[PDB]
Order: sequence, then C-alpha cells, then structure tokens
Amino acid sequence: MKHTLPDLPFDYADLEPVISHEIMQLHHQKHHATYVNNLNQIEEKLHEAVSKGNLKEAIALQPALKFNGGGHINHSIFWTNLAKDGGEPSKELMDTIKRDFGSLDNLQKRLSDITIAVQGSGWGWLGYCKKDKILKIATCANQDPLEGMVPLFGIDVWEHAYYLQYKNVRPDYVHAIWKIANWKNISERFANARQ
Amino acid sequence: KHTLPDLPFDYADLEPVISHEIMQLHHQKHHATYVNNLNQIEEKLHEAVSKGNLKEAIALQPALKFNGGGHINHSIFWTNLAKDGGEPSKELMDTIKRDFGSLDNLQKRLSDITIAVQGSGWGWLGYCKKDKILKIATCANQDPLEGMVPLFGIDVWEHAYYLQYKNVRPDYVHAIWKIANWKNISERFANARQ
Ligand SMILES: [Mn+2]
Ligand SMILES: [Mn+2]
Repeated sequence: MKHTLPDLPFDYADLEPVISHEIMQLHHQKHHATYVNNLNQIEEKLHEAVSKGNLKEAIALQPALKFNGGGHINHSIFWTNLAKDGGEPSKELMDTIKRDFGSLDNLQKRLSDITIAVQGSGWGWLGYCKKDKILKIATCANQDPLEGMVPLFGIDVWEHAYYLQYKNVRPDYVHAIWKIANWKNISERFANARQ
Repeated sequence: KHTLPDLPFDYADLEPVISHEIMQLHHQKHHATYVNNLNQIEEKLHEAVSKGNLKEAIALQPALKFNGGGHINHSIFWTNLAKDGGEPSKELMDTIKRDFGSLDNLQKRLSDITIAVQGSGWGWLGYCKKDKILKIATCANQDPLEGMVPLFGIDVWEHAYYLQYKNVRPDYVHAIWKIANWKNISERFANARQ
C-alpha cells in the first residue's frame, strides 16, 4: 500500500536547544514529505515496468527507488531515534557496547568521528550485525539505507540537518546529538535485532 | 519468464575472430546463467515488493541490474555479430562521418575506450535521441547502456576473448570489427532515428 509521512513522536520545538524548531519543521514537513511523495510515484512506475516486462526501464528506476525509498526508511528511523527524555541504554545494550567498543564514551567518539568525516551528504549508523552477533558502526552516502546490519541509531549529516543552527560547524551538531539520542528506542531496536 | 535466445549463426561461424569454444561457453553457460539468475531475482523482488519490504527490495537492486543487464547486453551482442555483416548503410555512414569524421576514427576511438575499461565491462556505439548524434561510451560489469539507444556493443569481460587471445585484449577489440554485423547495426540506427 501507499507510504505516508509518519507523525513525529514529539512537537517541533521539543529538541531545542540541540536542534531548532525551524530545522525540525523543514526536515519533517518538506524534506521527508518530498521523499514519501516521490517514493510513491517511483514505486508505481517500477511496478508498471515490471508488469510490462520492461527490464531496461525497471533497472533505470533503481537509483530513484534507492534514493527516495532510502530517504523514507532513514528518516522514519531517525525520528524515533530522538527524544528530549531519552534515558539510558538497557542493561543488555550497555553490556554489549562495553563488549564491542570498550565503553559508551568510546562508541560515541568513534561514531561521531566517522560521521563528521562523511564527504558530502550522508549518515552515520550504529547497527547490529546478526551474523557476527556484534555491534558495528558505519556511514552511508546520500540516502543509501544501512545494509547488511540492523540499524539502531542514525545521525543525519546532510547539511539540511544542521545548517540553519550550526552553519558550517558540523562537529558541534554531531557531538550535541548524543544529548537527544533516544536510548529507549535504541534499546528496543537492539532487543529486536537479537531475536 | 525470460529465456535464452538462440544465436543467429552456428557456434563456429565467427572463426577466426571468435572461436567455437568461446561462443559455446559464452552463450550456453554465461548468458544462460544470467537468464536463470534473472528469473530467480525477479521472484525474490516481487515477494519483497508485495510484502512491503522496501529495504529488501532496494537490497535486491544490484542483482537485478547485474543479471538483467547481462541478459539485455548479450541479447544485443549476438545480433551485432555476423560472418558476413556487410557495410554500414549510406545513412549510417553519413552520420558516422558527421559525428566522427570517418569510420576509421570511430573504430579507433571506440576501440581505445573499450580497451581501457578497468576490469569487466562493455564498449558501446549508441544513438542519442535528444542531441540527435552518435556517441561512444563504456559500461562497467553488466550495467546496461542508458541514456542512448545501443547500436553496437563490444563485450570486454575476459571470458569474451581469453581462451583465444589470452591477455591480448587489444587484438580482440581491434579484430571484432571484422565481424561487426552492419546489417543489424544499420537497422538499429534506423529504428533509433524515429
Ligand atoms: Mn535529512
Ligand atoms: Mn559476456
């Protein structure tokens, strides 16, 4: 069925002073909504090419599906990943963070560093690899969804995610976002990944 | 579901430019494998799409492009080769002269970019409908030619030449011109023009 823009789990000003209401409103109501609207159109075109047996046309639509579909997936996760009252990692997630990264401080530094280092637009991710049964960190370009591991916590480093507030100073945003990481949600995603 | 197209000639008909053993493996194993895998990948994709698993549907894209591109590219390729392909039509020769100077210049330029492909891929002569001009391009792996109409393709995956030419890819790329099916290429040009 048709994709829709999910409501935010909070009001647009609820993450201040870490992310402005200006940013939250544009990011959700314009940027995410555009991915949803475009995704619905691209899925319809792809379904048509598949049904008509137009293989070249189906292949040609793949970048648009990955871009808008990835945009929808990424931002849908990102909204649930943010909270004013995030809380603390679950006992099991904390244990696993300690096992895989030494400490929460180490994880935060390492993920912040690779996220800050993204050239152009993209995302940093904490994920869970089900095959190796370990936490891992990665970056993705543009809206490429995190693949091969289950996403737990994502940091959007497209310039639109921070520029109105932070201007060029991307590291201030990336370090600050940890203050609003929704550990309740991240812990739920971790529990789900290990089932 | 997709099927392996019959060759329009017998397996030894392109000798001495491309051997019987190459044609047999290239058609019956390599192209067949793309067809078989393409059919399986389409079914995995439909299940992902019908169940609403957008993430999995995106994850399956590289396999569709690779196997689907494999099927597309080789299906064109077989029609592009002939023991006695003739010469370009007058209209095609005129356009070749317009856009490249001469057939000699087009052959040199396309051979050069095709030889220069790093790893596996294809060289293409194509017709761009927007700008109404012939162009040359290369594609990586099995990526189909996009944004122009394919007219003549040169497979430079090592399996296309290795048994006969070994490491000497340039001798193969230069020699394939001897078996270019200009009857087919000229027809593809005429269709691209309308
Ligand atoms: Mn964004
Ligand atoms: Mn081949």
